[PDB]
Amino acid sequence: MFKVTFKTPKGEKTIDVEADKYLLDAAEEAGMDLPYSCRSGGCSTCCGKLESGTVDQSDQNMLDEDQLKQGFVLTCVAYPTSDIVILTDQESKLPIGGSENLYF
Ligand code: FES
Repeated sequence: MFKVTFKTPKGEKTIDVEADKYLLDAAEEAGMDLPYSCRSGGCSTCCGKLESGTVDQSDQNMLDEDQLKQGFVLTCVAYPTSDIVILTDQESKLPIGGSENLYF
């Protein structure tokens, strides 16, 4: 199965994840209470960030192309597609942005 290293605030561990199991679910089953809210791809609570490897997160409904290229992942709807190293609890890192903060 793929091996996924989850790097959390409280430590790291590496676990098996099947191709048809979402990251969040695997992590929870291995004792890691990762953040989540909606569990359906429509918020940023579960965001993680890929150090290495790939996911299938086609049901994600938050992230733009930039953000995807930066390795952001909605862990509640992400299947592994390779061995992975992922940082959890990364929502701070996602810029708020908006139409009133245009950075000049
Ligand atoms: S918990 Fe809302 S997108 Fe994952």
